[PDB]
Amino acid sequence: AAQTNAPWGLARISSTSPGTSTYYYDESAGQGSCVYVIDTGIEASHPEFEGRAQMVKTYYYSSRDGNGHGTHCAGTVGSRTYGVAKKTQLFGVKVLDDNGSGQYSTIIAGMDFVASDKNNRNCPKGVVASLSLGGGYSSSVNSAAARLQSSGVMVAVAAGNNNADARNYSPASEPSVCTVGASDRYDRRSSFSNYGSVLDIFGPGTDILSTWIGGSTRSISGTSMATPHVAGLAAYLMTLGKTTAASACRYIADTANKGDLSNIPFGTVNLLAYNNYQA
Repeated sequence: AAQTNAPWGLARISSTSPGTSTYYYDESAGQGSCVYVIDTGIEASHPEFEGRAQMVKTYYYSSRDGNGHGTHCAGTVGSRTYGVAKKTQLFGVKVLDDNGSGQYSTIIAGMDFVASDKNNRNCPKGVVASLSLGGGYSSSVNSAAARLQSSGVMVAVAAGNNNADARNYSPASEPSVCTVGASDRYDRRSSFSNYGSVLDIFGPGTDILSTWIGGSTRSISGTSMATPHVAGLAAYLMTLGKTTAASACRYIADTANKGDLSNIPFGTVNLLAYNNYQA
């Protein structure tokens, strides 16, 4: 399948070169997979989600996304126009308040929630979790992410936006999950992207158009935007049967575009997520 005039990041993940604008992908499109977006919520009523999104858990007075961040990330995973995996099922877990903030204890509870809640959902092709959040190093936060991964969920986490080594941030620094840095449309490391040996992969993160609250759209930047590209890619590849939740991060690294990014610090992987789709 071909989506013309796609957001640059979608085009990038199906291309061996920057500078194109059509997204190519197998029409299975992540059908039969599920992606949890652990964030500020999801505006599931947005036309872009087509009834495939739903809130399953909140730790606050509403499950509604009063911020936009979670809706934007969910859109990059799986919206019809802005999403990588256009037929996946999206499940929202609201661990962040409408200012985008959340306590680590709540975030940990949300991760353990997903590890159990997947047993209440129909995801025959597999389960992914997208975590566009983080703070300073916490062994307890890292352990929660490790448990979620161990339970059979492909965990993708943002590297962080400090232009610093991600070893000092959580859950970015957990070795067993997939830690995602950000790139721009010219294949440069995004100016704010964290780096370091703990990164597994880069995805598009600068000037990413996606869904927003109020049935709208906007373009914003962050490792929060790169992470759902990778989460959606994992769901798409799992639906194709090419990989599993336990092996998807390694598979994405195996099949990535290699050596094409600029300003990658010595010792950080130079790997850009790529779907390897041959139309």
